[PDB]
Amino acid sequence: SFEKTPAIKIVGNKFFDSESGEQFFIKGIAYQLQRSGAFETSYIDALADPKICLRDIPFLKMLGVNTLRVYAIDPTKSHDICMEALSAEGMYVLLDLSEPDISINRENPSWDVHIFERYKSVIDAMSSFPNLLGYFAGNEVTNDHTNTFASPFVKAAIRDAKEYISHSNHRKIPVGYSTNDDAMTRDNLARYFVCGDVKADFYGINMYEWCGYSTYGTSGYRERTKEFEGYPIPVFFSEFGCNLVRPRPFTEVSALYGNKMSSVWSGGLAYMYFEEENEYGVVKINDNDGVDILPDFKNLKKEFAKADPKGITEEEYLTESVECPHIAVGVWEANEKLPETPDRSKCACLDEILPCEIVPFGKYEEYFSYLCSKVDCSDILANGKTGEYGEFSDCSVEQKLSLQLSKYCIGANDRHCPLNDKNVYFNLESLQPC
Ligand SMILES: OC[C@H]1O[C@@H](O[C@@H]2[C@@H](O)[C@H](O[C@@H]3[C@@H](O)[C@H](n4cc(COCc5ccccc5)nn4)O[C@H](CO)[C@H]3O)O[C@H](CO)[C@H]2O)[C@H](O)[C@@H](O)[C@@H]1O
Ligand SMILES: OC[C@H]1O[C@@H](O[C@@H]2[C@@H](O)[C@H](O[C@@H]3[C@@H](O)[C@H](O)O[C@H](CO)[C@H]3O)O[C@H](CO)[C@H]2O)[C@H](O)[C@@H](O)[C@@H]1O
Repeated sequence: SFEKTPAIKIVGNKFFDSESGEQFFIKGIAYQLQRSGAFETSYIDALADPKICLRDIPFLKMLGVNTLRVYAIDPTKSHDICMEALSAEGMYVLLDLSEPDISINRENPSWDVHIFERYKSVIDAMSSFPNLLGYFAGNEVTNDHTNTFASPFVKAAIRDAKEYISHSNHRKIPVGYSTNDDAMTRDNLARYFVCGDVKADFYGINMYEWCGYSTYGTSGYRERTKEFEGYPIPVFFSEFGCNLVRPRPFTEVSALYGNKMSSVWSGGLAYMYFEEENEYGVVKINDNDGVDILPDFKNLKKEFAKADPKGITEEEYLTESVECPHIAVGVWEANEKLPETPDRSKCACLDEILPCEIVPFGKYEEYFSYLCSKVDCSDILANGKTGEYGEFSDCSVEQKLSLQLSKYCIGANDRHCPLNDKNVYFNLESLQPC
């Protein structure tokens, strides 16, 4: 049963409970365990392990949260036990689609079949749960003025995740984005993710401006609130909780759910539940795997308990595309033109028909540098500044390298692929006459 968590929907720039019609405010906390050859995932999935999640939900109940942010799940595992247990306490989940080893690389951005398959796998694993609030299609991909050209790839991912969900039988769970708070890029990022024909469904900011006993005016919260007034999609703090002054008083919570900010922001999520040698936890898991409550816990609890955001209703709220930021060198370099939807069938054709292949199972930079001096690699390049995306730039890195290696076609016709490496092999399927 999911009776205590009706699905949340979006109308305009606010979240609403689909049954009651009351505005939904996120009162959240991040919930994600870390690890301190390859028979286990690098990330830990607490929502796939009942002994972990059922230990912590009682403490999450005491905190008074209605939402968790989860950064990584293992889509091959079941999550029904933990998601139902969360639902029984009225708790929702915001979930990143990416994971540390399968994300849009801000240093070399691509939007390809490998990353898209990850996103699809998470969507298909988690979309049956009414308490899945929303998906993040990226987290702080562009994070300063040197990598703004990564953002078109994130917008493509938003578009394609939304389209995949639309064409599925699933509930149309919204897909948004989580950004950082770099002064020189933040305004352009916010506009970019609602500009043109593709829009984020909601916008999370990882917000650490309020440290210690600050105020609405002095923290920067007032200027942020004025900046986001009239923003066309729901906006909230996807992280908060500056730890400069400890124990964290969390007095930002009073501002966030007060009358000035509650008309603009849809709440936020504290970072985070677990203490991981970083002074950001509200609990520490001891050597006996038990929960030890830390000094921050009582302050966050008291602040969430006192918070009482005066929202509006769905019916009372109900009673011209925005221009993308212009390009300026060294400032904003995200083209409005987005890469195409990654095509698994076209890229799977390369696995079938190419004479020379390379298995995945340092070498990429060396072999791309080598091969792209011998053949034209334009067809696998993707440029988010200029909006030029090669025909096969949506294929996996190994497919891309295999294409260039095959482009063999020297013309010896002797099944000897022109690259010395154990991962290189001649594909016998290429001989069989998409
Ligand atoms: O796309 C982009 C990239 O994404 C990286 O992967 C990120 C990965 O870096 C990110 O890590 C977050 C991480 O960003 C987040 N976090 C929060 C904090 C608190 O920050 C305090 C702080 C705040 C401001 C200033 C100083 C300090 N520190 N880390 O913590 C959670 C849980 O502990 C981590 O899962 O999680 C995302 C979702 O799983 C991944 O997509 C990739 O590794 C990579 O190649 C790819 O360029
Ligand atoms: O500079 C790049 C960096 O920006 C970070 O966001 C900053 C905030 O960290 C900063 O917060 C200040 C507090 O640290 C300080 O104690 O109080 C003052 C107000 O009295 C705060 O301004 O504020 C600036 C301007 O709003 C933000 O840009 C990002 O979190 C980080 O991702 C980025 O690398």
